[PDB]
Amino acid sequence: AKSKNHTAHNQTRKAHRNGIKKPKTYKYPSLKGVDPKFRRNHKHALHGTAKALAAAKK
Amino acid sequence: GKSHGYRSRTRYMFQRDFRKHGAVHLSTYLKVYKVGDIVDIKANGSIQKGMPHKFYQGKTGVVYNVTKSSVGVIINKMVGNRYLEKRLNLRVEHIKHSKCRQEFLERVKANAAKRAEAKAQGVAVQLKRQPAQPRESRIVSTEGNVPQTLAPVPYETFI
Amino acid sequence: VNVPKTRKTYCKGKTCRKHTQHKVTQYKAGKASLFAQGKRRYDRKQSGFGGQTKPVFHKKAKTTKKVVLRLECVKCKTRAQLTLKRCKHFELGGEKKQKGQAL
Amino acid sequence: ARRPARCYRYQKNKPYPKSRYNRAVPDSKIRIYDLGKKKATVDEFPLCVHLVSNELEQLSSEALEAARICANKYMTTVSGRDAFHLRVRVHPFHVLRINKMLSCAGADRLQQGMRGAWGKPHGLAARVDIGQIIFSVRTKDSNKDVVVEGLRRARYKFPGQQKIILSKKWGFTNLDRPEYLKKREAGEVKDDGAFVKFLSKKGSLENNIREFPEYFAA
RNA sequence: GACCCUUAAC
RNA sequence: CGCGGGGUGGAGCAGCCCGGUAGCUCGUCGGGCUAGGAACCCGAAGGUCGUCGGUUCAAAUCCGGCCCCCGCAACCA
RNA sequence: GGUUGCGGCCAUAUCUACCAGAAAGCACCGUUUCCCGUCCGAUCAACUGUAGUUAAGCUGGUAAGAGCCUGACCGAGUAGUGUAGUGGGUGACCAUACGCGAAACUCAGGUGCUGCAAUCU
RNA sequence: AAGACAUUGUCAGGUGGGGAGUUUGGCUGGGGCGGCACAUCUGUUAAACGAUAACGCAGAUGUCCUAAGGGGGGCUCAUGGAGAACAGAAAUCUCCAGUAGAACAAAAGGGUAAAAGCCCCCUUGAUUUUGAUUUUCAGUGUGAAUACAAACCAUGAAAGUGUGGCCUAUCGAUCCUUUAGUCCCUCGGAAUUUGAGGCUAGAGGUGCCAGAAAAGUUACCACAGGGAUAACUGGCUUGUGGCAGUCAAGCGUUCAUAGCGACAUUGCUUUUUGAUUCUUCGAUGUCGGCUCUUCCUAUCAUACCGAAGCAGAAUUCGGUAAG
RNA sequence: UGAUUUCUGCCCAGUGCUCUGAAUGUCAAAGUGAAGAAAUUCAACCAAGCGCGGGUAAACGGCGGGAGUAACUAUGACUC
RNA sequence: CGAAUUUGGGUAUAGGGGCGAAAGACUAAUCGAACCAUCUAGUAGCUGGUUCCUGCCGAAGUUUCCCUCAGGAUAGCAGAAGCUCGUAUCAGUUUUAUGAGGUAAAGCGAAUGAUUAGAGGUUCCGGGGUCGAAAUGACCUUGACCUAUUCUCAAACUUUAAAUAUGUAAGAAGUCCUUGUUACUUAAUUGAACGUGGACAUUUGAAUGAAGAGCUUUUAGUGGGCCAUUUUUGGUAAGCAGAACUGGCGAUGCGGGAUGAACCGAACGUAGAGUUAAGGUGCCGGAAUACACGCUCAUCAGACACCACAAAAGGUGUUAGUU
Repeated sequence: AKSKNHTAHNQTRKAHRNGIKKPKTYKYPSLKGVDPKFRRNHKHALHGTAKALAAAKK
Repeated sequence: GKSHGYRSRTRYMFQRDFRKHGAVHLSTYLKVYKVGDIVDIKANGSIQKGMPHKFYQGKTGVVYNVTKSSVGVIINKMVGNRYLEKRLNLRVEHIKHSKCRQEFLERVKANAAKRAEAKAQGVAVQLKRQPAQPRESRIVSTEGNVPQTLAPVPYETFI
Repeated sequence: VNVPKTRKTYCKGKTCRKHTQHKVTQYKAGKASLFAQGKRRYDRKQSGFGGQTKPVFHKKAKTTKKVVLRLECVKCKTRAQLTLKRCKHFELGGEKKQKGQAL
Repeated sequence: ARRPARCYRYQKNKPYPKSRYNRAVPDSKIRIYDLGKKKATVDEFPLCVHLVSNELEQLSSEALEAARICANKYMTTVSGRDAFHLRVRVHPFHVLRINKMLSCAGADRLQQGMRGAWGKPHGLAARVDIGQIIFSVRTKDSNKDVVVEGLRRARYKFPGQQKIILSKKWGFTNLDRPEYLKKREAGEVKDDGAFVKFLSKKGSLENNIREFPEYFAA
């Protein structure tokens, strides 16, 4: 017995019930996937700023 | 059987152009992309490395990573009932700066400039854009412009 | 396909750690040892009454195997393996391809 | 025999031309498309009568041949073979397919039903639109009744409704009658084989003087 | 060792 | 209207352990035997290999179309 | 404004055939000892600033030029099409309402523009 | 009589449908046969984002390549025009013209001209380590692989480029075996040397391709079900079947239409057969005949009539008409 | 197989069945053959069997095509 | 119907066993493997059933994988429980700006591929002749060498190219300083990234709305679908098979289409009044046998979308109109 093969009928309606919300955005995205050379250097630069800031507001 | 390869249904999408084949003009390699820049994706069919998938043709995203020849682009893709964050490693030939983005930045500076001029005198500059408004009343003079009367034409063959 | 008998490639031997020359040989699967644990367990399971106790494959579909090149570094004797694509004809004897010759 | 024209009258499928993906198609029933005094000149036949369609449909090559032979034979027998020029302005380019059902015995035992029902070519048709000319006749003004009657006779060979409409252009030209004469009084129109060439204001003037000499020579 | 045949046409 | 093989001189077979630009037998022809036939002996000719289109390492053998010789399956309500 | 070198957009720049080019500038160019690959100092390499060559390259002009580009109430609100009716029509299809709106065609106009560093009576 | 043979006991090969147990894919316009739409790739269907079905259409894959990979350099291709002593339509050789009309392993589509094509030189980046990403997607696996990082390299003057093939296909889990990886860890009463077992990365393969180890027959048959699905009627359809019409080239002795009627073309009918699968598989008794009633008309006969190639007879065509 | 009568043709290639024994053919336990330490590969007119050879159809069973040819045609005794 | 006869009693053979002059026959109404008990409440993706009320919310027949196709797992759709604030950083929408697309249309005197006709010359093999190779010979025929036209086309053609649909942006995580940091990067305080201090609430940088945002856990059912309009494939077609978007039916009553899952109208707590929708208003039947202008007479009139059909072709029947 043959059945129905495929239809996207009702699929858009289902996807809109509690649906298509955009992904929540953040300040400070994850530094994964960015260049390690930039990541390694960024770690040193952020460290110095925290030390530099701490000295200023001692 | 069915066929769904990486570049299926890309015959005209990835076609180069009419009288625009061959080597790419070098200004595309002179453009600079920073993290946060809004870029468009238009795949160049001559350059086969760092090629976006056909889904991403015409998609506009944000740069998150800058490598030797490529930029990481974040693109929101609709998967089912929600958008998923996709990360594209695209060579520069397949992207260009969004022009609307650059236009809005000029508005940001123009809005700040207009605020500076108005703040000198307080004239309620109203930076906010407005929709096209319904027309105000006007008077149409007839001198030299006498109305010319029109009628429906009769039917005729013209063959 | 035709693969040379020597191949300068990266060696990880804690002494080279660089590109050095290798001798190139085909991999041979080695004789299945009696007294390997799987055979010891299998021989135990096959003993006595019950028949065949494990599956026996019959639905063979590949007409080709993958050729594995074993590489011995000529510097530090550290051996290495790499696998090639499926090929119906493999030769290590490198008879170079000549371009502009008549038949 | 041939399956009735009612089965292919209307435009249901996309244009299906003979091609490298078809590569095996029956020949068209109509091979001749120019009749009467075809070698004539545009000044010889000032009157044009059009047989036009009022339906978006398909005409088989067989109906085109029947209408053509009928229209030609009446004009020749009434007014002479070389007193007119008739040109059928549609060519059958769409091939019609048939899913050959068996009229043998034990048909359902090996018919497979609608499985693999993609049909084989068995005919050719021309896809015409509302207001598209099927037949055009070039003739003299004193032969209007004769060539209108020939197209009336040929209307019976086509399905659907057709209009016999008089052209306001001289012969097979694109210019109206009185627009043709002014272009003809000047040396702007030169007789080609059966059609004519036109003097254009553009191009190299050296060529435009070598031809159309009467236009420049006063 | 092998070796078949022979004009209708005075 | 499905699945398979095959098509090379007048006739029957050789390119099927991927290639001698086509060979071997019968038939035919010429000569010789014999007082002519036959049988026998000595020589010769005969097909660009069903047709069309594909790699261009002598490609057409092996690939894809149409025709022809056929063969098997054509059932259970 | 000419020219050279490096460019950007990549024919408004291309193509055909003629006409013109002062100074500046390729090279008419000339040579093979040297670095440099071959049958060939033709290309390529190197060496010179010569009789003084604008013949060619190149640039510009021309042509009811081909092409290309720009524009148009030119075709044309046409083709097409989003939405609508218990509109019409046996049907095929069509008309109408609220919107969007081509391409051919025709007619004009246009013969690259321009950045950086030099150089030039 | 027979004899350390036989026999008996144990183990080990052979034989063994006599017997036992089990199995004997899926999709599918019913199932079978056929095919593969079962893992894939190109173009189209596909309705200009993406997705998108049918046993839709036109095709392709399980390979091939130490170069057909990498780098660099030099050079232009197909094809037409222009000559020659045996040189011719095809051997060269030389100029022209030539946007690619060539070639690039294959299918197809893209892409590529001082190259991605063709020739030359040097090479193995088709290498190490392990992460991030894209496509199918559950955002799992597999296959491809896009961009980097940390090494080692190749090439090039250098910028750079190179982590296989110009891009889109070209493929494989658990368990077991085996190989490679400083005797690294363990063999648990303590040791030493064999053996075995571990950790990391490959191979050996599952094509029904996320991967069972598998022959039939049943007309002696069984069970759970299915109108999710065939074999009647009925319904939609009407290709085919049957029956009409329009046009009028022609036939009918010199006349289309008395009677016909090609090429076309419009229909009607469901007294054919297909197509479909809607109803019925907790069952609607199936072929034919016999019997019997009624209905239809597309009239064979009988009533009246029109027409004729109706001079009579006999026919033929048509009308009203199913009494 | 199926009274009697008259007969019972050809085929042992295949599948069986059966008969045979040169084994630079295959070949199980046991047994016999290297060296430190042993658990641990072999060879062997290696047993039968299988392979090799023969018989057997009143065993199972099987038992062909193409083309040409007779002086009217047709056919084909004949012929490849 | 005198025997291979019929038959009583005794006896023997017992279930994968017996017995069989053979039918899978017979073996206590059981036989293609008896009967009895037990294992055993055997397993069942299959059929049937599944017990009170009201209230609120409220589906799916779709994705991927599976010897998967009448089943599962997974995701989706749904419920429940909530958890983190005194104006929610959002939206099945528009606008503005900016992209992307190869469909419709168009085009083919534009490439590719088709395709109808006529317009010059030229023995570069062959079809033929005034004259006989008569030398490139006062001719036409494939054109074996040439451009200007011309009719008609394409799902797997295309320069062009819509409509609809579609990506992004329209700011407080935003904008304007000689570095503040770094081991990255640069020739270089050059940049890159992230920062400290400074300048910006009724306009916080379009419109409209926002019904509270955002977030988590867990779990049910479902995983047979079907029907309009429009686009669309196979098919002659189908109340046929298969896709796209949407709306529906399934899950839904109500008014209308007589009647009907889907059409039109409108979605539903219990009542009342008033208006309506769609559809109607001669009578059935509530509502004008109203008003107004025409047209039609049928010895088969016509009479309302889906929808329950009719065509080509004809008619001095009738009406209007064009020449």
